[PDB]
Amino acid sequence: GELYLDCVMHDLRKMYSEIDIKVADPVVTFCETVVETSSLKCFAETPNKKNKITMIAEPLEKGLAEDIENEVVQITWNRKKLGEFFQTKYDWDLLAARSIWAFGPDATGPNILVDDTLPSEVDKALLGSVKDSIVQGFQWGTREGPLCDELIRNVKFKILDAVVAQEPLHRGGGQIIPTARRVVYSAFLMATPRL
Amino acid sequence: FEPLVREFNDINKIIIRQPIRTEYKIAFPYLYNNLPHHVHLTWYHT
Repeated sequence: GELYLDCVMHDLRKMYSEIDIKVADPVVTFCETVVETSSLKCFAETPNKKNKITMIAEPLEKGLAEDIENEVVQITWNRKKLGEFFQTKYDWDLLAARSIWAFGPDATGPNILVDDTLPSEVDKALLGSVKDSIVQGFQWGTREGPLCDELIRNVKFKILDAVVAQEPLHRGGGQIIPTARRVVYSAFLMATPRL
Repeated sequence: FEPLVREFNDINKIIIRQPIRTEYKIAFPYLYNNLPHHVHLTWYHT
């Protein structure tokens, strides 16, 4: 607050650094959000056309985001017990209850990541090889910030088609991480950004 | 009284939301001024 920064500027000037310092007017930090389901979804690939990611964005509810901020919806337990908590608190779907991957910008963030492509997610050995790269792009891009490098509050990202080529073994993760970042950008920016 | 002394502050980069009321320079002297020399601290609340 005001008195805190007044005191630290007194401390900075008098105790350690005697240098005159130009100081502008204080501004707050901002965040970002999305309030509606996505439009006609974007799918984007790497520069070498191998692997695509299909992701929509629709907001997880207020209670969902505030309870993930209260660590009670943490995925560190069994997937089944996490799904049971989603069921008993929000009338969540069972098929979407055992498919959630990660959270977001830190260990407990205001985002969530869901997969539901039941005909096409039978390809599990080829999906889980890049699932961790989707997480490594997801967390990093949600702590980056598209518009002015702020944070992203209360947005659900949901993947609806996974097209990844057969045995990449060097291309896959390293190219899908900026690809997951870019499809995060597209699904955030396309239908309803808010501050 | 009489004066005792006698690309950063761009006006396209500063949100003038509330006008800086002048009493802030007394109430919080370091945070709202540059070069506060021979400044005195204030007892502010009982």
